[PDB]
Amino acid sequence: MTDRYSFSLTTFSPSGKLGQIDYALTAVKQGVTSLGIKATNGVVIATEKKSSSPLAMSETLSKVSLLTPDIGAVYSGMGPDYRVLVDKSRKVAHTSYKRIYGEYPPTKLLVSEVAKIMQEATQSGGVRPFGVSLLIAGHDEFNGFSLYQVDPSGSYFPWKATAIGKGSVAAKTFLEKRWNDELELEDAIHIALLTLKESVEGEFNGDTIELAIIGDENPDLLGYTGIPTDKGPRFRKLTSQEINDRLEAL
Amino acid sequence: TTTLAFRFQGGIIVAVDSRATAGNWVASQTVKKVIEINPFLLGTVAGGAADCQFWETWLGSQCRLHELREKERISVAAASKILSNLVYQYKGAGLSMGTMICGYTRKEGPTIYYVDSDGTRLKGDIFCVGSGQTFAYGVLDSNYKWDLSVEDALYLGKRSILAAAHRDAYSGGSVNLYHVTEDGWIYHGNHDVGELFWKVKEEEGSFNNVIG
Amino acid sequence: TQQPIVTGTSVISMKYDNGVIIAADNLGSYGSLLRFNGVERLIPVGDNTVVGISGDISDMQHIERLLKDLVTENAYDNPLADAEEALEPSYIFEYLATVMYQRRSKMNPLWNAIIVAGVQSNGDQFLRYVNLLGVTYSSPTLATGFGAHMANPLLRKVVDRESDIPKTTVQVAEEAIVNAMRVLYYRDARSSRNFSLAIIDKNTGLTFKKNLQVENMKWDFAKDIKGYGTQKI
Amino acid sequence: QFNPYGDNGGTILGIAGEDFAVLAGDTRNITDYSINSRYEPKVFDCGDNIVMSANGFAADGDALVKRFKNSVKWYHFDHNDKKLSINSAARNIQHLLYGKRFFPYYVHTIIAGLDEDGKGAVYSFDPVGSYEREQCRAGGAAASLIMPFLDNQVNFKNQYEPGTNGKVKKPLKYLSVEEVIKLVRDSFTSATERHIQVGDGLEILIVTKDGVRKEFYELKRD
Amino acid sequence: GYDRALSIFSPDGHIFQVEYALEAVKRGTCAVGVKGKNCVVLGCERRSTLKLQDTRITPSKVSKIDSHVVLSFSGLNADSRILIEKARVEAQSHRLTLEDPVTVEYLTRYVAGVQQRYTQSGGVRPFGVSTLIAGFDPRDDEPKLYQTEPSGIYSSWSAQTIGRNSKTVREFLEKNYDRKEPPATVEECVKLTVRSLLEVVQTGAKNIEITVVKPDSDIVALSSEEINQYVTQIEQEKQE
Amino acid sequence: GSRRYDSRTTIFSPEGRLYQVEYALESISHAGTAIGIMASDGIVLAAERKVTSTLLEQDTSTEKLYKLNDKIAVAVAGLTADAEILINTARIHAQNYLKTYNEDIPVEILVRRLSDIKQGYTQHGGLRPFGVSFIYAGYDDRYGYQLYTSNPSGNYTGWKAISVGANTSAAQTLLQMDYKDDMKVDDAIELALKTLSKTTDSSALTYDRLEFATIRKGANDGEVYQKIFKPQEIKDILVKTGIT
Amino acid sequence: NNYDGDTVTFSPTGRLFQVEYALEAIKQGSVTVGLRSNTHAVLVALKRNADELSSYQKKIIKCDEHMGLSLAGLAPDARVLSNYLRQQCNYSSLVFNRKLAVERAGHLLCDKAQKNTQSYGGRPYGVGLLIIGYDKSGAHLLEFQPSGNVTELYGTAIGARSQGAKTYLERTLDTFIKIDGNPDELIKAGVEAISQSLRDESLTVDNLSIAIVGKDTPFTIYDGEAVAKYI
Amino acid sequence: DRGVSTFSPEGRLFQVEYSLEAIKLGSTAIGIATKEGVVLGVEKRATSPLLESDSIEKIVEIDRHIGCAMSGLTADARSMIEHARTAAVTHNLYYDEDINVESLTQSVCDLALRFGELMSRPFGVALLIAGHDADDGYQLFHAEPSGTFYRYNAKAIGSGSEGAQAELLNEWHSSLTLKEAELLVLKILKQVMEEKLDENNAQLSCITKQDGFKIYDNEKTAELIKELKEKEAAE
Ligand SMILES: *[B]([O])([O])[C]([C][C]([C])[C])[N]C(=O)[C]([C]C1=[C][C]=[C][C]=[C]1)[N]C(=O)C1=[C]N=[C][C]=N1
Ligand SMILES: [Mg+2]
Repeated sequence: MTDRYSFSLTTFSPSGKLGQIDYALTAVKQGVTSLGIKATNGVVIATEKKSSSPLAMSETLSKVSLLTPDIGAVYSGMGPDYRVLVDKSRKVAHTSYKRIYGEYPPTKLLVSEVAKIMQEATQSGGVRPFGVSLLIAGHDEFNGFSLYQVDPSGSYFPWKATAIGKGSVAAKTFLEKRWNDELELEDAIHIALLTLKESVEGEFNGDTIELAIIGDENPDLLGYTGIPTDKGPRFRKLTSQEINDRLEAL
Repeated sequence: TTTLAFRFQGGIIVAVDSRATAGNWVASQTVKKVIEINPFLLGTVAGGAADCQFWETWLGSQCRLHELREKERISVAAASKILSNLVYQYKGAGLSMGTMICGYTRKEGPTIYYVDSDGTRLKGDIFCVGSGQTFAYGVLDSNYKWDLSVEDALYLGKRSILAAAHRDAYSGGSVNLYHVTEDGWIYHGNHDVGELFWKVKEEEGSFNNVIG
Repeated sequence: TQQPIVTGTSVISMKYDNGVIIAADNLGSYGSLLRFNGVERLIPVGDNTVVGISGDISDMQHIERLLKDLVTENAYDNPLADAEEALEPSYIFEYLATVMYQRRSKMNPLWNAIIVAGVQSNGDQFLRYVNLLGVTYSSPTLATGFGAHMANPLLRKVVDRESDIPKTTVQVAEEAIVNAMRVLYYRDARSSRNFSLAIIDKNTGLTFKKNLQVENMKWDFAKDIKGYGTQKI
Repeated sequence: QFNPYGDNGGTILGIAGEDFAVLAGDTRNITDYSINSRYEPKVFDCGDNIVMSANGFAADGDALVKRFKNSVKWYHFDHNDKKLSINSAARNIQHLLYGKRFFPYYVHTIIAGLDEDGKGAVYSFDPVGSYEREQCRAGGAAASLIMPFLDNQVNFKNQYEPGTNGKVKKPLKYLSVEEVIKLVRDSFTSATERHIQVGDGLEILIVTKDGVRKEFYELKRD
Repeated sequence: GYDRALSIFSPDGHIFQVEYALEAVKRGTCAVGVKGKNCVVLGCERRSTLKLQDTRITPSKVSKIDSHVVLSFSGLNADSRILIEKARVEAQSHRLTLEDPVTVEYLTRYVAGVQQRYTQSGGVRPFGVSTLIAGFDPRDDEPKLYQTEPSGIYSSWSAQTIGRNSKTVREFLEKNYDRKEPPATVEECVKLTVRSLLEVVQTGAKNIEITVVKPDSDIVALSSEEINQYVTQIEQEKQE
Repeated sequence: GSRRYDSRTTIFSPEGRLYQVEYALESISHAGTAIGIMASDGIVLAAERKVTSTLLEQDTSTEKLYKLNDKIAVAVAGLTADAEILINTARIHAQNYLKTYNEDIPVEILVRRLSDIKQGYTQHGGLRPFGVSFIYAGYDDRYGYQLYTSNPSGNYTGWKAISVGANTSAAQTLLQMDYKDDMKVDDAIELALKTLSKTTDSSALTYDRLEFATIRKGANDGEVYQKIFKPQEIKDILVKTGIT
Repeated sequence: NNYDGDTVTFSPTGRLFQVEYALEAIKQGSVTVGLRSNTHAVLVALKRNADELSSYQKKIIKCDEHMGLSLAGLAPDARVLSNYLRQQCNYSSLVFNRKLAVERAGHLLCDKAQKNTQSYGGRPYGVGLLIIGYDKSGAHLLEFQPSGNVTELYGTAIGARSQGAKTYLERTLDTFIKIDGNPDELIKAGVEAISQSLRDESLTVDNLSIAIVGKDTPFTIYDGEAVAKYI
Repeated sequence: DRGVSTFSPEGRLFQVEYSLEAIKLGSTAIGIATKEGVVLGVEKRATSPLLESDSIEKIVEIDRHIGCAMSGLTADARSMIEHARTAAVTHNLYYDEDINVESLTQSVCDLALRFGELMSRPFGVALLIAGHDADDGYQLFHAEPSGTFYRYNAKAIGSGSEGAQAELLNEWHSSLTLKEAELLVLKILKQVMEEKLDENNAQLSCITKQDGFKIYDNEKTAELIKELKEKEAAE
């Protein structure tokens, strides 16, 4: 046995292209549309719950994932690759930061660690790149609210707002017209729902849409009282009912 | 054990005793404490018998490999440093060695290096090593000069071992003499202390304390 | 390095004209406590060898499994496993002797003294000793522990040298062994009355005797012994 | 604490003749104050006209002899059935012994045979591999009793010629195989009288150009 | 680990990876070595395609391995650093254990041995570098000049060149260099080295580097003006 | 077995070139142009972000200019993810040198170390090389202000003024024309921006499409200050030089 | 064709070509003959020379006092395998005080060669071996092929033109098996068997190589003027 | 591509066969064994006149009683020589004696096939190992990269090998003297060499029981060349 693939499976072609990264990006293009919008007092991330079967319980599959109490993530592309990335991202937030500094990492540095993992899959022996693009929304004390995109190459860019996947080209154009630097969180959620409706074919409701926010601290979601400095997670996943309420005022 | 080696006009004199002991028990009186590394290098042994033989025998293999690779005989400095670096790897493990690496080369001339199982490596003109070293030093220091004849230098070395063989309980048996020159070492025989003592006493007029 | 916990005492043995006898009591001691009263310390290997083991019982059980496994392994791809290529006492011993010395050399010994008794293919008697240190020796009589001090003297009165072996019958040899076992019961504080005895004869094969007892003991004279010197009543 | 060493007693003796060599050893094997065996062979024929004995801790002794016998076998395989000379065997044994420098074979080794000129040869070893060719060597428990007798009766030490009074030494005349065996037997009888670990039997191996011959003699069994 | 056999034999008995490593040397800038009676000179080409360079800090072509030995090269620049570093370490290691600086032959033998090792080790390609190693042995006034190449073979040279258009400058040296009477002085040796480079170099401005090594650890690199004086004198004599 | 699928990243062409190095350089030739200009009283680093968007958060973004220590900085050209791996290694290397010798690492030593790492990927391991070219701008008390560049081959060279990435041929010609040795930082700032403005593939050069930095002795007395320019500061210098 | 690049690849008909190519190396090798009776076992080998100045390549190797083999094919592979046997014979002696059974020695060689045919990177052994020995169940003769197949036989031959000697033994089966307590007559039958595989060249003094093992006969090799008796 | 340890359909290792082709391109080396000693001679073949020919070391000492000549990719031989020297010295350390020439050769040949995917390819060099021991006397061995070694009375390897071997076929007899063998090597070298044979482009050596292994001086060889010319012109 032994992993005898100790050589790179991603290499430069004569034209200077890294084929496997380009192909990974093509796999992301086929993936379901997901987006992110940054407001003044929060960030919103959203995507369509493309159910593979009506017998399947789409609540059990979580496209939007908590990484830290103040950082969340969503994707477009291959779901299984995303799932393992979330597992590694959650763990690296502890091992490379929280167990050292006694606090959760700021968004940009966690993103940097995720990016590193994805870069290594692009250069290390016997592996293909990850077939996903991530949108990581988060908050920290010194940088405030932020939104980052992470590609199969490991490259990451900060966005005011963006979209990835199926109808990203049209969605990004839609966001450019609507976005401004004075948006409140509720306004961003409203724009997120409008933008996402364009890329969705079938049913459009709280059960077919997954949406989470990075906003105010939620002391009700903390689980304990008695420590003033611990005020609760800024990440919150919106319920099926909470989405439908905003779809009536749409 | 008593071993000595000193530089002089006619090269180097090397002299050693022959006794080996296990506690108060005399294990051997015929031990070869000079090791012929090559036609120009000598090694004296003192302390642990096996440690000294094995590693000095081994040293000769390393010196041979040097001159095969470099098409040139090994220097006394390099030969001594191979041994000292080796024992230094084993420092703390309990090796017991006190040695002189004696030789002649064109670039160095006659050279003596004291090498030790503690890792000590010293260049010098005179050295005495072993349990009976202090007795040898007494005779050697009072009679040493640079301008000694090969004949007189040999006797001094022989006499210095005899002095120690007499007093030191763990030294004795017989005296092995070597003379190292520009053209290599020369063996000058095994001299039994049982016969050498009475010979020296009578001719030299020394040891008036003892009755004979 | 360990210390023995549950222990077995003397194993005694001797050669006779047509084979070998070996015996060992059925006790597993726990220090001064005579804890286990049904321990078999003679372990037959095939129909031509018996391994008698003293010392640590947990290590004895390990050795027991090694021998059991040795028989299995010998049978593999061996059409003559029950004939020409069957396990010999000399093979079984040398294997143990290798293991014992290897384990002592790793400073983690099997805390035992072992006597391998048997009969070879050519009818020759086999009797050899090995212990935790890997020390091996053979003799017309062999014994471990207290047996070495008390059994051997008695057994050597029967077979004092090699030339006495053909002169010693199985009845005389067995009688000497059974007597030695009684003596050990009188004088070894970590022995029991119950014991096992094995005879490996070149003609009648392996005879394994269980549930033997020390009998014909002399105790009556105890009634006359009073006090420790001056006392009369 | 586990003590990996033991003392199996016994005593061995090698003597080098002019065209022969002998290696003798008692056959008693012991622990503390008990006899294990009255006849446990201690001197072995290792092939190539070499005899060997590793006296002291028997388990290490047997291990060493076993490994040397193995070394002779592989010397034949690797070097076209060449005969292992006694001097080469001695150097090989040094490396076996010194190989376990920091966990030694607790034995006093002696080998005997013939050198490449056909003369008798005895080599003696300490536990950690220091060796030396000798005309005469006793080893083991009663070595302290026997060696002085051999210095006197083999090398004629402290012996002078009558009439001269200390001036002329006794000449070092060679000893025949019959003369050597007498000295061996008296050495062991004397050792048996004053050493409790020596007795039962004496086994002598004699090496000549014709091969390896054995001789056995009874010793006191007390 | 990556264990792939990259350097292997072909049906015609050639190791192409070693031969292609020589082609990389052929591409590299020209280097020349000339030994006089009491000196050795190492000439090196600097291609003038690269201007706006900072000549203070740019890695020099001639590298000191010890105070008495120097190494120049032709071929891949990045590869040469690995050989130089290893050589420099071995030079100090030799002084530490032998208590004597390396001979020029020994240092060459080591560098050549490293190059060879890379021609039959798994997962590695050969060095695309040929070196000229020059200097003076300790307490010795005899000049030394050695060459190595990717295959691992090495040999001593009265004079030698490597790199691009080395065929031309070797042609020049073969007719101009006399063994019975080599360049007696430093001037004569440097002059012959500059002359040989002028057959190939193009312009004699900043395209020629010269380094003179003399006995007893006496190494010095000539400046632009000093070299320019040689270039001037050569061409003025040529106009006749 | 696995041999079938091995690209063999570390081999020579018949011509004596390293395939993967050459192709990595082709990759870098499409990357945003980065320029370094060294002056007597400081160094300039200018670099063009690649086809940005209006929705890109510029003030928190960093794709071109990175800080290695207080004295040394780099401009990147190629894969950003690859560059960050090397940057973190270089940052550690500088700290190791500081811990060992209690002195800031000399620029060339740091540059050599990174260049040796890149070299390793071209000679052994069977992995693809890093598709990155650096411009190192730094200072130390030995050589003063220094500009270096390194590429995927692991070869590095020193420069007075240099460009990497796209349109380096056109960029180097313009720098070679207008550069002089007695030049100053303020003049070098202008040259850098003017060069990018002409070589850019974009319609017009604006503040949001640029990253800019200077290493000045322009700090209170004998010491060196690194200045990574903010979006508003890049906008001001573009107006000052008369480009917008 | 497309399925002979390495040992890890079955062909569409279920063949292992690298093993078959290794088998081919044996056929190119010089002829050697093996045969036994109830008391003795004999190896007879035709040694091959490079030219008239060269020596004749040795074909027989000793493994123990009671066992040895002859080789045909790559000699270095025979050295590796014979070295392995020497160790296994030796392990049996040191640990179990037991001479290794010839049948079991064949099983060990089979399993060693097999591992090389199923793993990637390695290669099959390029040599065939004829093992003879005398153990507790009498005289034995084995034929080893580098596919892994080991076979116990009364007599056999391997190498170039080995079919001639093999047919001869197949006819003589009833005669040579009965040659008990007579080593010279058993060798004669072996020398007469190998003669059937000769063309052009004949058996000379430095050409022929013979070995024998038996009841009271250690494994001994005969070369040079020692085999002139049998020419 | 294909495995390094692959067999051809004919039953040969591709890489071993290809290394043999590299050896054919190498410079000629000739060895001749006699009862008075073994002679080794080589073609130096300098690529240019500026190359100092005395630095070409294609004849090498392994021990005092064993010499060695090479042909092919001579850089590959260095690790083989180092192993040989170590084996020779190590055996002397373990057994207090000289090592047999065959045993030394066998130790070298054990390296040969230690290649796979250990080193990445076979050696591209053939060796003529000449020496003397007490058991088998004066010996000459040819060690290939296949792991095989043949003993020879005389042997030529390198570019002019088959032509030289045919010449050695006729010329060699069991009663050759050392002086006759020396001239014979020089005669055959001169025949197969491209350039004209002299003391600078050709080297001699021998191994005798008394003096051991000796490389010949250029002054000593020059006399033997002059002695050769006269004896050929004599008839
Ligand atoms: B000498 O006294 O140092 C001597 C030299 C040695 C080469 C024989 N050493 C010994 O005699 C030692 C004991 C000793 C005594 C005094 C100081 C240091 C050491 N004896 C042994 O090494 C030894 C070896 N084999 C058997 C008995 N003794
Ligand atoms: Mg007694």
